[PDB]
Amino acid sequence: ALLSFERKYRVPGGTLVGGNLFDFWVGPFYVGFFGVTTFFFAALGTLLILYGTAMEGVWNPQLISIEPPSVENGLAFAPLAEGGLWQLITICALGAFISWALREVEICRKLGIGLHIPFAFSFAILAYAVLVVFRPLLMGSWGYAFPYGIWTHLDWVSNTGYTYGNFHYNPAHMLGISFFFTTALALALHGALVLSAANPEKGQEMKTADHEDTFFRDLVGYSIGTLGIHRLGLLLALMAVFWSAVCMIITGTIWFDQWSNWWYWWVELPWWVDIPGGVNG
Amino acid sequence: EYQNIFTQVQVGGAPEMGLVEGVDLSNRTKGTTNWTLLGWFGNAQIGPIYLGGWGTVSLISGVLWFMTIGAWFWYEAGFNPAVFMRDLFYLSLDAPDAKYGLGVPRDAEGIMWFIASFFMFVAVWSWWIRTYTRAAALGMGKHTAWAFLSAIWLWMVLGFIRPILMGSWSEAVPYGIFTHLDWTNNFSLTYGNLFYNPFHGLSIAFLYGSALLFAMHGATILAVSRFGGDRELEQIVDRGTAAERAALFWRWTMGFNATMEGIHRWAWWFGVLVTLTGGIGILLSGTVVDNWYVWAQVHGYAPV
Amino acid sequence: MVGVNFFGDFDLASLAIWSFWGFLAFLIYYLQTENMREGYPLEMEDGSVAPNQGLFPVPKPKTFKLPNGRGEIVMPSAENEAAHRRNDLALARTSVSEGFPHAPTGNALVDGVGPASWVPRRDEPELDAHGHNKIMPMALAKGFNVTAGRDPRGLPVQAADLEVVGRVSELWVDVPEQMVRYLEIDLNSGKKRLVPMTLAKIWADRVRVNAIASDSFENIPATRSASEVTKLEEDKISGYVAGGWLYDADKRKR
Amino acid sequence: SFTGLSDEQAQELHSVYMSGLWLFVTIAVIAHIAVYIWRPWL
Amino acid sequence: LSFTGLSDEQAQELHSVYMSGLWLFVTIAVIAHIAVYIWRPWL
Amino acid sequence: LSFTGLSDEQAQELHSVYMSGLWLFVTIAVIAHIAVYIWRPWL
Amino acid sequence: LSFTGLSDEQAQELHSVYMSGLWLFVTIAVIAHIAVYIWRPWL
Amino acid sequence: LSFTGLSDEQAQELHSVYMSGLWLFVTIAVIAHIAVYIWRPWL
Amino acid sequence: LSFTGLSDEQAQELHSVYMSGLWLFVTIAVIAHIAVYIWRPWL
Amino acid sequence: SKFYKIWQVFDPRRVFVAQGVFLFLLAVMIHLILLSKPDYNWLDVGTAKYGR
Amino acid sequence: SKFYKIWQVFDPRRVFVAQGVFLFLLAVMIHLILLSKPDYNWLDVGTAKYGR
Amino acid sequence: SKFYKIWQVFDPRRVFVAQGVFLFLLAVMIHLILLSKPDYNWLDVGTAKYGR
Amino acid sequence: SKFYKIWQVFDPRRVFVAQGVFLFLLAVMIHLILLSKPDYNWLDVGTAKYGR
Amino acid sequence: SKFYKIWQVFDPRRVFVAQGVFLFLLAVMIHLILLSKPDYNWLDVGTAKYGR
Amino acid sequence: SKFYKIWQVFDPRRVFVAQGVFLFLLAVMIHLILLSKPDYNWLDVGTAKYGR
Ligand code: BCL
Ligand SMILES: COC(C)(C)C/C=C/C(C)=C/C=C/C(C)=C/C=C/C(C)=C/C=C/C=C(C)/C=C/C=C(\C)CC/C=C(\C)CCC=C(C)C
Ligand SMILES: COC(C)(C)C/C=C/C(C)=C/C=C/C(C)=C/C=C/C(C)=C/C=C\C=C(C)\C=C\C=C(/C)CC/C=C(\C)CCC=C(C)C
Ligand SMILES: COC(C)(C)C/C=C/C(C)=C/C=C/C(C)=C/C=C\C(C)=C\C=C\C=C(C)\C=C\C=C(/C)CC/C=C(\C)CCC=C(C)C
Ligand SMILES: COC(C)(C)C\C=C/C(C)=C/C=C/C(C)=C/C=C/C(C)=C/C=C\C=C(C)\C=C/C=C(\C)CC/C=C(\C)CCC=C(C)C
Ligand SMILES: [Fe+2]
Repeated sequence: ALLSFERKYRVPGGTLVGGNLFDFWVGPFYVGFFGVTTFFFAALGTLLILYGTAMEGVWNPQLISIEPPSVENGLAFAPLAEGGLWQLITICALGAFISWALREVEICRKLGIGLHIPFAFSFAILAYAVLVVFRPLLMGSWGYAFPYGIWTHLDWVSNTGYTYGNFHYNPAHMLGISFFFTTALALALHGALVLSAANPEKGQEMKTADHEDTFFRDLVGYSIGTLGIHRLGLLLALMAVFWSAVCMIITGTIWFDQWSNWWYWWVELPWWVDIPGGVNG
Repeated sequence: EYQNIFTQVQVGGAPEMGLVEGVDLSNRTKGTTNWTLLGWFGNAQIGPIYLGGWGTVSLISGVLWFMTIGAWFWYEAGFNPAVFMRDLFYLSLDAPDAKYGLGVPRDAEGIMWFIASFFMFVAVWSWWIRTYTRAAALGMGKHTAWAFLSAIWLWMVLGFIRPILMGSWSEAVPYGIFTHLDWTNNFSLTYGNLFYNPFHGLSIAFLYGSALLFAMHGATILAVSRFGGDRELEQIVDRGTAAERAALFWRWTMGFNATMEGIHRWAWWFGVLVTLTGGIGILLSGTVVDNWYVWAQVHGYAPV
Repeated sequence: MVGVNFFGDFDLASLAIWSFWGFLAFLIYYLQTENMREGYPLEMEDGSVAPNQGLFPVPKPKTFKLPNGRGEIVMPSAENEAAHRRNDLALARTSVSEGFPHAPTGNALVDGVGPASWVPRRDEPELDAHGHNKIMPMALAKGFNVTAGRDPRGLPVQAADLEVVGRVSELWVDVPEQMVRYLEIDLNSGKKRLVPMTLAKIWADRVRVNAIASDSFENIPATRSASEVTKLEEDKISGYVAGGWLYDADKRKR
Repeated sequence: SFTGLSDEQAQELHSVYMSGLWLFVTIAVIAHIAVYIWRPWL
Repeated sequence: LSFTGLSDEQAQELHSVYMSGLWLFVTIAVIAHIAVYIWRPWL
Repeated sequence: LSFTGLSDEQAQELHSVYMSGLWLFVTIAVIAHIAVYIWRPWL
Repeated sequence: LSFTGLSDEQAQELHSVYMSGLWLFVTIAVIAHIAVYIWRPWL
Repeated sequence: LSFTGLSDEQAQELHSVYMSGLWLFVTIAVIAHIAVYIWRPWL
Repeated sequence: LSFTGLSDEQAQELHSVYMSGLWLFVTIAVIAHIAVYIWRPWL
Repeated sequence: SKFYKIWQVFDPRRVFVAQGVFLFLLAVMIHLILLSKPDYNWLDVGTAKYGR
Repeated sequence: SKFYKIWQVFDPRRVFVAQGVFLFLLAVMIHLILLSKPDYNWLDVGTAKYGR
Repeated sequence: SKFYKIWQVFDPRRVFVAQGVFLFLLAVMIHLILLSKPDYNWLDVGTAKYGR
Repeated sequence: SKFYKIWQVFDPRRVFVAQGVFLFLLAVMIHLILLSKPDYNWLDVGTAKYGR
Repeated sequence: SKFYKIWQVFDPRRVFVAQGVFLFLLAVMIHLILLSKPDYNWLDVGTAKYGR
Repeated sequence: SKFYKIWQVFDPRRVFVAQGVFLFLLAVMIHLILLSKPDYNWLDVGTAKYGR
């Protein structure tokens, strides 16, 4: 089970809750208090989804959908056949995600490395929460949360968006899209560069970071560096998720009209409003 | 307790001008500026840059593309700078009319679009060759070029290939900020719902995975930067405890792990697959499938 | 080719998605195999080769040609696993059964186990493309000065115990990347010791090192040379310092 | 203190500052009451 | 002083040239405002 | 004194020729403005 | 002084050639403008 | 004298062959333009 | 003289072969064009 | 007065640059204000006055 | 009073810069919110007063 | 009488490049203002004058 | 007549690649342009000619 | 005059590149402005002259 | 004349590749403009000439 170098690192310590208790491994996996808790929550949520689609009568995993309660039910707990199962699954998902992050914390402080990874995961956890907890609360009902189905939560996406015309015109949406695109670009380029240096042309010696900096300088005139590219991609992904959470928290709580009409304040600015010509004149 | 997000102390001396490994030192500039605002995050040295035939061609063609679009914008605004700055995001050099089919358009907007797209073609392919040659000169692999080729594949599918198969340049993308968003929306609407395209879903899977993976990887390196993790090329051949602790964090967390060389293959592939799958999906829309929701219904992931 | 099914409902889009499933299976195989050039073959807690070695086979060896005459590195290779192998570890089994922790027997910081672990890298410095040493003291880096930010040089070093152990003296800088890697400390005991910058936070009046206490600053591994630091020494130093976040927590205050 | 050399130069600097401010504010009040008579708001 | 290092002579020369330029600029501006007031008064 | 480093004489020569160019430019511009005002007045 | 380290003689012959080319370009443009005004005036 | 390092003799012969090529290109262009004007005039 | 590292005789050889290939290409293209013109003229 | 020391504190380069940019943008703003109004617009005013 | 010690702690240059920026923005906003007032717009007022 | 001294404060190259850019873009903006108005558009005015 | 010196300024291994790529793309563009025209589409015109 | 020292302040090759680029883009601007107007469009005007 | 000194300030490789791309793009653009106009489209003109 152990890698050639894993033994010296398997020591006691790095636990937030429990000590000697739950400080062991199941194969490669480290299981602590929060490993136990996240296993419990994940298994319970999986079994709840399976029982829900059994009740519905659907076993094609591409048609399984556990839908939330209705908008009329409000914030109340609904019949388990009418949305209570979605609610329990959401509770279990939150618990499992949080326990996964805290397990990562334990593992990090056992290995002696920084806590950047659970911090980065917390952003995705918080976006999921914005979607299923907070935005429903400000809107007054859990019926505005997305369903647990492979192709039905896409219907939720589409309808939630087209409730505001084209959702492309949300500005935080724009920022999130730009950051996602740039994150993918930067990841492709980083992989390409590291591999081009480490696996060079046939018959040539291995390269260094000098060659990488030189390639990107000759190409575009700037190299951010080995540490800079990592800081940059991390922050890019985090800002993408942050601006997505922003685009959604304001969508039906502070904005209610089509998002394309927001931009018409720059068109209605009193000094170029009635000039004739262009699209808006 | 120092997370290494920002640099505390900047140091610097003479500029790193580069390495001679096959490069023509005459085409490389001699000017460099250091900017400290970038030093708090990355490197501060701005420059130098290589100026050759392919970069010259690409610069010329891309400047002409930009300028053609801007000239149409100025015409559409009536030469009024105020209407230009007012309607900047609403102005557009739009793809030809359908009446022209695939022939050379017989309109001003359409021929302007045609010539701007010609310049775009030349610039993008010249830049691809630039990447290839800038790697070949330093004796580096061509992974950057093969990654750029996927984005070029999608861009081509959008502008050149699919308009041809579908039989009209009106299917291509216009040159405007809001108009190309409208183009995406109308594309999804014309062909059922593009969500129910499987290759669209795959492109999205890999886009999301790119951010998942870089968050994981950058957080990992910053977590093991205290052990020298950012120096990856030396960890690949002379493994240190940084690589081992990263691998072990991820093994203990989710059972499997990568190497310091091997996670960059994941990175490269998640990058290129976005645009590969997206290009295939855009090709299949209109040419093989007219509606994606009905296709999903027939193929078992949409209810009937 | 709309509504043109080769058989049944199978058209070019279904062909494409199934072809992609196949290509993706092959690609997962390739990536997981290429992720096996370190760490294998798998071991027991006794050090022996395990009955289970995985479901993907370890791939064929590739060769890395190194610059500066450093040679050729083959991955995977028994030579690479033997060179990077720690021997005579100071750990005791917590249990006879597998999957349980191994406890240090002495001072895990000095004995280099756990988060204080170090890998036996080559006792040779990391070089740049020209063949010079990558990390230098800034005195030996011709042209290098502090272009921005606070200069730590001369600042007192506060430890986890909130006690002071010395003053910063010199800065060890990555020359090709133009960044600080280690700051050297003049210990009040008359010794010089390196500490990574990533584990040191510059305040206006002090440099705070919360990883290790005042007791541990003395037993930090030293460099055989005062002008160069080897990969091995770097790994030992950084491991020692990091291990304090666990093994110096009872002393840590505030 | 924080400047390290203002212990007495601060007198000169505050003096010139006061003169400039006095000019500014006399001009401003002239304008204000001129506006008041031209168009009063209260 | 320690902020830019000049001296009273240097600063007086610079203020002389600066105020010459400023007086010229403002004279041009007042001439223009007078012409405009004649063309289209705004009191 | 001189943050740039130029001499007083070099600066005087620079400014002499600078004024030569500026006055040629303003001359052409004045002739053009007179021509236009005759062709299509604006005030 | 000479920010590009170029003499007065070199700069002078440089300007000579530059102005010769300038006047050639300009006179061709002038002939073109004469023709253009002749077949379709604009003022 | 030379930023590029070329000699006046080298530059002379280079400009000679360059102008040969340019005059060839221009002659072909002029012939083609005459042909097209006879074919379909535009001015 | 030379920036690529070639003699004058090397360049004469290279250009001779290049020009033979070029003239072959152009002869083929010319015959093709004559054919197309006879078949469907565009002029 | 004693105002000349403002140069003993400010860098003539930066302050001159900022002053120029500020003056230019201020004049642009004022001209554009005047043009925004059907009156005080000298172009349309001339169009009306000369009958063009 | 004894306010002459404000500069011992504060940097003169930064204080002057922020003061200038803030004063200009303030006067701009005052003039602008007057321009929005129909009765106080000196331009429209000069328009009404005279014939134009 | 003392403006020659400014060349000791500012670099001639930066000043000249900035001046060139500023003048070209200013002239362009003014020409476009004129061309955007039916009157002051010399091309339409000429098309009218000669009745073509 | 001294055009052989073009090979003293550029090296042929890159020039020939560029030239072949350029020529192929040019031929492709011209063939496509002609196919876009029913009159110079040789397939459709052969069809119409031979009665099929 | 003494304009020739403009070659002593800044460099010839940069200004020549900028001059080519600027003159080309400006000439294209003017040609396109003339084409935008049905009058001064020499192509359509020639079309109208010879009856085509 | 002395125009031959333009090679003492320009590298022939740079100017040649730039000039080539410039001329190719300009030619393609003019040809495309002509094809955009039903008149001056030599293909359609030949089509109508021979009655096809
Ligand atoms: C109403 C909107 C429709 C929709 C319609 C479309 C359409 C239509 C398309 C997609 C496409 C994509 N959509 Mg969408 N999309 C929808 C819903 C979504 C949702 C969501 C959560 O709702 C998500 C996450 C996505 C996600 C995505 C991406 C995964 C994918 C494009 C990847 C990419 O990088 O393209 C961006 C990358 C490029 C275009 C490559 C660019 C490369 C070139 C060479 C750039 C050269 C630069 C140039 C010369 C200028 C340089 C400037 C200077 C150098 C600075 N869409 C809905 C259903 N979407 C695209 C796709 O892949 O199709 C499957 C696509 O065409
Ligand atoms: C939007 O609102 C509108 C535009 C309608 C109204 C607004 C109008 C505004 C804001 C107008 C503003 C106008 C201004 C500020 C104009 C300023 C003009 C100036 C300063 C012009 C200067 C011109 C200078 C010239 C032409 C100089 C030429 C110089 C030479 C040819 C040589 C110079 C250099 C030499 C000789 C170097 C010699 C070297 C040595 C070493 C001696
Ligand atoms: C102030 O203004 C000035 C003039 C100074 C400058 C301003 C310029 C401005 C405002 C420019 C604005 C540009 C904008 C807004 C551009 C936006 C572009 C966008 C959003 C494009 C999006 C997608 C484009 C795609 C996918 C294009 C693909 C093109 C191709 C694949 C080209 C293929 C070739 C074609 C179609 C035919 C030509 C081929 C041949 C062989 C002739
Ligand atoms: C937007 O509004 C529109 C555009 C519609 C209207 C307004 C347009 C405006 C305001 C346009 C203004 C254009 C201006 C002011 C242009 C004025 C003059 C220019 C820039 C003329 C430059 C000509 C330069 C040329 C042709 C240079 C030729 C050079 C040579 C033949 C020789 C090159 C150098 C050599 C041979 C080296 C010399 C010797 C040694 C040893 C180095
Ligand atoms: C509807 O109403 C709502 C609820 C929205 C709010 C209602 C009521 C509120 C928010 C009331 C708030 C009242 C407050 C905040 C009162 C006090 C305000 C103060 C203290 C304002 C801030 C600054 C005042 C200053 C700086 C005034 C004078 C200070 C000085 C002259 C000290 C400068 C120091 C020097 C020169 C030190 C020199 C000496 C040495 C030894 C260096
Ligand atoms: Fe990396």
